[PDB]
Order: sequence, then C-alpha cells, then structure tokens
Amino acid sequence: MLDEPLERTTNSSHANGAAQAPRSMQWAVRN
Amino acid sequence: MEDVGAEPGSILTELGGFEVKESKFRREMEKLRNQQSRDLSLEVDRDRDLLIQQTMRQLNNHFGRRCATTPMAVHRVKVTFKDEPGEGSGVARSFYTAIAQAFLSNEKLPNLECIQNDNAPLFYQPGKRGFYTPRPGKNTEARLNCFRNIG
Repeated sequence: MLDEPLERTTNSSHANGAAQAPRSMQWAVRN
Repeated sequence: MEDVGAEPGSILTELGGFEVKESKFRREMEKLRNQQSRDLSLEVDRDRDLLIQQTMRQLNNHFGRRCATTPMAVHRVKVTFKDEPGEGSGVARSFYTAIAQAFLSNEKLPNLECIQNDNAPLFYQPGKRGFYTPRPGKNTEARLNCFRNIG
C-alpha cells in the first residue's frame, strides 16, 4: 500500500502568518 | 493582518477581504449579544403548517405594543416543542432550519386568517434555483405582517 501517510487534522498552528493569502498568488509567498 | 492591521486607520483594513469584515462583525455581535437580558421563548412543532402559524403567532404576541420600541436585541433564543423537552442553541438551529424549509416550499401557505387583532407562496424563484424574492398580490396587511415576521 502506502507506507507514508498524510495527516488531515486541525490545530498545530505554530507561528502561522502567511497561509491565509488567496490561492492564485500563493506562488509568491513562502511559509 | 497580524501587525499592519493594528496600525490606526490602516488601508489594508479598508481594502481587506471577507476575513476582516467577518471578524469585525463577529466581534461587534459578541459585544451586542452579551448585553441583552430577555429572550424570545417561542413554542412550535416540527410540522409544516402548525410550525408556521405558531411561529407567527408567538412573534406577533411578543412584539405587541404601540409602534416599535426601538431596535431590540436578545442574548439567546429558546424554542419549545410539544412532547419534546429541550433547550439551547440546538433548538435555535433546528427552528431556523425547519422554519426556512417551511417558508421555502413551493406550496400554498397555511391559512393564517387570525393574525388580525391571498394565499400564494411568499417567496418564489424568478431566477436561478435557491434564490427568492417576495410575491405580493392584493397588498393586504396580513402578508405585510408576515413579511415583518420573516424579517
């Protein structure tokens, strides 16, 4: 199957300040 | 929005997306919600017709006086159902969904001829599905009162 799974949960948001930007321009934002 | 928004009169707040406006409205609705004493306390059922008539009757009885006594806000809205004890915001969600489904059906409205002291559905679909505008007929006061109630 798949040895490495992916996590789809909430919380665990430590110092997040740049992921709220609209999708179409996320090419121009890192972290 | 973490830092630049904190500056007084920032333009990013003026030209912000939906997030800023919804956050501000939620803050102000928390402010105005927790400063209200009285509630609604209406009694209805899960049917289509009796639910509508009880909602209208209770809302009319609650706000009955000489003209409107300023905009009134309530801390909570509680609803009571026959043969079903239960209170809380869950009853608020249930009542909202049930009354919206009752008023969104494309069927004749329940005959509420006792609202005092013709029957075409209030809302229809002149455009795409799921979007509604009032349907006025002979311009009777009962439908005006019912529109006030839905408002």
